Amino acid sequence: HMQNYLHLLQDILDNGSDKTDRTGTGTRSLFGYQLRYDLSKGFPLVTHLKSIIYELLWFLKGDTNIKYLKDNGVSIWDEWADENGDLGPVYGAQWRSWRGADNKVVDQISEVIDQIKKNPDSRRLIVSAWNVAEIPNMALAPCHAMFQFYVADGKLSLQLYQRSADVFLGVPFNIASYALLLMMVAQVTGLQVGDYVHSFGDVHIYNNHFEQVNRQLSRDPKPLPVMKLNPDVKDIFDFKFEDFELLN
Amino acid sequence: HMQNYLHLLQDILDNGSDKTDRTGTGTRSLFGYQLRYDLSKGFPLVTHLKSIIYELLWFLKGDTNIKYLKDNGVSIWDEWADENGDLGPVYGAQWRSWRGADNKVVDQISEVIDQIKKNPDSRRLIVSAWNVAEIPNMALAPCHAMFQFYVADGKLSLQLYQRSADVFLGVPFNIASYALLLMMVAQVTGLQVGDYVHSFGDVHIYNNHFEQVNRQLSRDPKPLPVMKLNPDVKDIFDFKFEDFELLN
Repeated sequence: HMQNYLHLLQDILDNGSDKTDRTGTGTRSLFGYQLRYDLSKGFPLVTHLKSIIYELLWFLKGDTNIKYLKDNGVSIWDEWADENGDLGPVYGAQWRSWRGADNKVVDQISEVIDQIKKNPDSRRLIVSAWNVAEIPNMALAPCHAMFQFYVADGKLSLQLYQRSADVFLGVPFNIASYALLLMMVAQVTGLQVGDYVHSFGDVHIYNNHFEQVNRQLSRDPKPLPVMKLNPDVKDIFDFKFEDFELLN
Repeated sequence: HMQNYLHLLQDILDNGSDKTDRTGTGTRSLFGYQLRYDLSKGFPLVTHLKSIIYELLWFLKGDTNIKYLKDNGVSIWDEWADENGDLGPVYGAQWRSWRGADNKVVDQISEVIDQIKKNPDSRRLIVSAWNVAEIPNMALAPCHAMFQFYVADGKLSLQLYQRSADVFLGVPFNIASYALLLMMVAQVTGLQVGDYVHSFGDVHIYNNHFEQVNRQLSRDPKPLPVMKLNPDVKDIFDFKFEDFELLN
């Protein structure tokens, strides 16, 4: 199942380096790690899905104001928005509207999907959120810095580079988010689903969570659920919340 | 030594997927891989160094015209330059002068070194070459898309994300280049050297090189050499070619 994720938890506990924030909050961390999941063998999520789905739909709309999330009962970005609900040019703005010099704007999602379809052997099927000149305008710097697709033998793969990860609290959500994006893009490009690859820079566990982590490490692993998408969706921008069902 | 690199070669040979370019040139490829080297155990380069060093010095100057390389006997970028020797805003221009909207320019090398020194626990010590809006002006899209530093227990680590790699012909050069950058930055920030981590998207071997790869796989491994830098260099922009000596 997700034994590789459990191995990452144990590695940080056994071998990670201890650090302390200015606020006195301790973490233990490693640097450089890689996980992968064959998505034909199940969806890599243990047990919430509503926040994952709406955040992805929000990204794909190009929206960086939290109103869409709040109107769908999703509060995960509330703490970072200004009084108008704005976050600055975070993920959605870079995915759909990367802003450069000379009024250049790039819809990276539309470009990369067109290239998967027309040039599947491309070795540069990349979307980046790390827009250096715009990061000071963002509520926070992108944790999910860039990702890359790959096509082989009719199967679409995706690799994420994540600069920093709370392995206990954040990584389960992070894995599910980009694995689901892979399933969505595979469907609308007519490909079967391949591997989801998750590469990490800093990986950390908070010292206050060591007890909870040790308990999850000793839990019996369950089978992975199955994620079923509405097969009628043929456009990456045409997904809706009810098009997703997680089973078993 | 570098058995992990040999394992990568064998994995592609055994399990990679075969593809054909428009020109009929075949490759075998995998997607998603990660290598790492503890740089205190030796420099990860088998046997050239002159091109590696001058290319890095060129990058750090912010130069994207090949004249500096040609004047130092280095021809590795000749095939991509225009008639004036220009490559457009490739690595050196993004490292030292990332161009965004509203006349925003960012010296990413100076920023990241200042942050290693002043904020070593930072989880966003990142340099990116993937300047989406400027890639059409480049002679080719960056193979080395971004990299990230990390500090723990007085040791500096670096991770590279490489979107595409010729594992037989290019990767030995690629590893040496960014491992050497780590040693240079560690020295001028007063830190000991930690791990070099190399993450890959597409990894490929050309079918025409299978015989050569199999022969290198059966070769007896030698000890790693030692890279010695002039300890008097305290500024990342103050290195010269004679400041490097590879020993043993």
